[PDB]
Amino acid sequence: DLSQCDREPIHLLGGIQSHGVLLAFRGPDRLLEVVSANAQALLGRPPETLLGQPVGRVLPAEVLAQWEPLVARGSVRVVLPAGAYRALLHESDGLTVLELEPAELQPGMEETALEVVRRLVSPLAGVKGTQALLQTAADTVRALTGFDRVMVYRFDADWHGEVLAESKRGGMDGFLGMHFPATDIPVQARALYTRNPLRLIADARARPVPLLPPVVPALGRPLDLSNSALRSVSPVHLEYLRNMGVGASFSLSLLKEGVLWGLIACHHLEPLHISHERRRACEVLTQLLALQLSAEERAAEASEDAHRAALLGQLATAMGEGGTLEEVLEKESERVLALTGAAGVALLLGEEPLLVGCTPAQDEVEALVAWLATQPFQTSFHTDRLGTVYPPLAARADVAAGILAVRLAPAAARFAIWFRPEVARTISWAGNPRKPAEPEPGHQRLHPRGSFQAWEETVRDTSLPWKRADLGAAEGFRGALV
Amino acid sequence: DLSQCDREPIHLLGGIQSHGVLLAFRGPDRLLEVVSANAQALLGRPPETLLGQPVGRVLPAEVLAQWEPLVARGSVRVVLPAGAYRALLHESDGLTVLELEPAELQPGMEETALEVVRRLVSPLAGVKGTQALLQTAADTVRALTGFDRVMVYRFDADWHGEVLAESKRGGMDGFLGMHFPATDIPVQARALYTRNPLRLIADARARPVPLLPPVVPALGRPLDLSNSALRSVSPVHLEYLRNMGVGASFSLSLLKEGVLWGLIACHHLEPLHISHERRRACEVLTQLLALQLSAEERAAEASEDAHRAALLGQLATAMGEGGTLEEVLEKESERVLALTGAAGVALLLGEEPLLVGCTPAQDEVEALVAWLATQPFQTSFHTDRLGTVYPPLAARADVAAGILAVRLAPAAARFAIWFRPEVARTISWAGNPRKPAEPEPGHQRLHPRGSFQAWEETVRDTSLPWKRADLGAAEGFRGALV
Ligand SMILES: */C=C/C1=C(C)C(=O)N/C1=C\C1=NC(=C\c2[nH]c(/C=C3\NC(=O)C(C=C)=C3C)c(C)c2CCC(=O)O)/C(CCC(=O)O)=C1C
Ligand SMILES: */C=C\C1=C(C)C(=O)N/C1=C\C1=NC(=C\c2[nH]c(/C=C3/NC(=O)C(C=C)=C3C)c(C)c2CCC(=O)O)/C(CCC(=O)O)=C1C
Repeated sequence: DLSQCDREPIHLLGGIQSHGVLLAFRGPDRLLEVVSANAQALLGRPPETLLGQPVGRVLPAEVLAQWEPLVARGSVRVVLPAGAYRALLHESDGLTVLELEPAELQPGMEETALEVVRRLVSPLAGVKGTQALLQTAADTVRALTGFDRVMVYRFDADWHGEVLAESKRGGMDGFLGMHFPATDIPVQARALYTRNPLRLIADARARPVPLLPPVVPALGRPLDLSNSALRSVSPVHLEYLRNMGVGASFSLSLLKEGVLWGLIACHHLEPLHISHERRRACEVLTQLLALQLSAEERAAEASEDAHRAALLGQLATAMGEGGTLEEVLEKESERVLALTGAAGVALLLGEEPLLVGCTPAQDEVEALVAWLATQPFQTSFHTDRLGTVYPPLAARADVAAGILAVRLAPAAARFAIWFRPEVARTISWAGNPRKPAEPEPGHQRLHPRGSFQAWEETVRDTSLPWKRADLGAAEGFRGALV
Repeated sequence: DLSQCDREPIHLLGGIQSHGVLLAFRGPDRLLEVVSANAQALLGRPPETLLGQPVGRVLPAEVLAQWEPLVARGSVRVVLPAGAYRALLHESDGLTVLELEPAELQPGMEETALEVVRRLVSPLAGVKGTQALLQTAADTVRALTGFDRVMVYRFDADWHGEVLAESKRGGMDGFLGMHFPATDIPVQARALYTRNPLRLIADARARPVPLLPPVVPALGRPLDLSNSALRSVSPVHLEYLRNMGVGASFSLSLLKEGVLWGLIACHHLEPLHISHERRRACEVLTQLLALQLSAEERAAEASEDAHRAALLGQLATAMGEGGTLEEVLEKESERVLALTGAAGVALLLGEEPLLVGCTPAQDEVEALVAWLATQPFQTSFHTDRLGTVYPPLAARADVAAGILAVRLAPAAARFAIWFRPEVARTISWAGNPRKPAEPEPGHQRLHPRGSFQAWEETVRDTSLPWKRADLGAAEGFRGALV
């Protein structure tokens, strides 16, 4: 995309993380085709000497007696003299990958997850607010991971992050409310975090351990590690954590009706290894919250719309009552402007501008129309920064930063227009928004930014966002007048 | 009415189930005030030799040592000789209530409950419909308890009950789709379960265990067992049970937005007990269900209404493009019919009615038109049973079985009437509904009924009920008039 950022395929780096071991088999005699460089830490034999040998003459017997449970369910606890190891099974690039990983050792771990579901799942939950919602998910994952600091990290329509809630050990500082550049996580990450919702960086200060061969022969590329648990993340992002003063990361994607609604982030000053099962315990915690977020959002809009229908029905009974239309409007203005939460309205229903409330001048709205009487909007047209779509009213951010316009007739210049003032807004970016990184001599080898302090940009000349419940309300106002 | 199957003080029976012991101390020395009569089993002394004694002597070290956690978290496991029992501590009638009942003895239950959570959360459950969702639940809450049958049991607007999802053994006489009269779960019990969300009947044939003394000295009534888990239930439900040939039942209240939506049943034919832990595990299962529902419910009504105002505005572009109305309403005749999912629409805007579609004749709409304006409604108005209230039409259930009118102004008698024909429905109850219970001669005893075979009734004259979109489509269609 924009950079080489959005180019570096992160799943094809040929590097596992030093806390596990990777074995890759193929065919119907399950010969060994790729193996991680630290095999002998668990095996007792040089990796180089086991390539091209059957499963049965490589995997230790301890693992072999579990081979049937393994191929069945994908995951089984097996004991080697090394302790207890969670072995994972999954398919990749024409092979049956096996990854070995230190098992979980807290027995009542899973009971513990039952309780933090309970806090997160309850009814009368959020009665304090859909932010406590995010506050509790934050605390809950913390109480289950034992991490220093857990944040809930959402994407805006620019794909730029902000931390909506935080939960954090003392001595840890705070990035709550701070915003985060779009390229802090490029696209190839964003879509890979769309299928794979789990990810552990167990030691940002350790050395990614390579496979051997570094390439699948028939493929002349490394094995695809898109499904790997032991995948070593991108070195810049390792260099990024290191800037952050952090030595381990874990995050969980918040899928909500699909799109990444954001993440659940986890930082720990030292390294920490989190079992596969706790890792899964934590997944359901996200899934739940996304489900919690989903039921309250719908609810929130529901009431909003009803509260709007309150007005159209009283506006309506106001009408039909008596007088012409220039009559009820006079008395009705204090709901006419409420239908969309607006500050003034224009009305070109026939006679000269009937201007109500706080509004641009007659000639200015007699101009604004002519131009709006040329653009391709069908029934409704809303925009929250009019100054860049029509600079005639650029300077008038006082009353006409945001406009919402409805077409009260076919090819007719007859409309209504709701104006809305700007609302100043302070975004607290985490590092300089101008430079997300620092590009070396030769635009060649980027390097993440190591200053993560607050910046202070003031948003101006932009109204409040025209909500879902506004568009409905004005469309409703459309079918209401002559 | 208020049958004696409403008055039965269920929380005042005075006894417990045999699988557990109840102790109730009081004051600052916690002297034994009330104690179950099977207390020797777990103590070493006659129940009636322990009344009047401080808590320390009677209760054996095992549970004393763990007093502070039991108090704080409400319960604790406690390995006695008798067995791993799980003590439970609440307050009632001014007395601390200690309940012992035997505790879960299978290691990995919690892991197991976790995995079944991941069966109801899902990337998206109900993808096959709100049906899958329900069944899936009944599947889950059976795969974890082990009961021979589980059913989901929703209460209708009159607190009658119908079964809508059911998991059961092979060769198992199931009750899906069937309806159950509302006295099968009297009022008082629903208040209580509205308080107490879970309950066990481990042995339906077994017989309650006396409490000692019978009435709490200072009350002259027996201890309030409303927050009891060993609470024996009314004997008339136990008969009911054995009538159904069942041996152990278990039920979990389905609370959502504060309206007892229904109950997940459970029924084993040999007597079986589930531990509090395991039961608790099913509380999340029932808690998560309602959450998954509420979100689907809001969703669908959102999908719906948007469609409704889609045509409403399609009904408004109709407006400005034709100086016609009595024609416009006939060119797009059914767009108005299908705001309300209707058959035919009646308008008396002024002169002669504008009957359009399937609808009675002018000479009859006029009849329910005038008497109508003599009603106590104010904007919308509607029934599915036009007869019951308007007998001049109780025979035209073919075109006007339910109506939904809407005033078009304050005074003056102009409205729109949307009509629906009847739809016939054949629901099978479980046994006769006319004789839900059976009394001895003298009318102060009432057993349950002799059988629950499919007694089938066929509903005529009633249409489908007008839903939210219906009344909200119709309300916004009024507005677009005046
Ligand atoms: C009017 C009298 C009653 C009739 C008739 C009747 O059927 N019940 C009447 C009174 C009470 N019912 C109480 C509870 C209750 N009843 C049922 C129904 C069933 N249990 C089953 O096992 C089946 C089998 C398919 C059915 C239909 C239930 C589930 C309950 C709830 C109790 C539980 O969890 O088992 C009741 C109070 C009992 C209490 O004290 O909780 C009364 C007084
Ligand atoms: C073009 C290169 C990049 C620049 C410049 C940059 O700033 N980031 C770049 C690339 C990637 N980021 C990736 C993943 C990723 N980023 C974040 C964002 C964070 N913001 C913060 O404040 C912190 C705090 C320490 C972080 C971590 C996050 C959360 C992730 C996901 C990883 C995780 O485990 O949380 C990636 C993808 C790497 C991969 O191999 O998957 C790239 C390339």
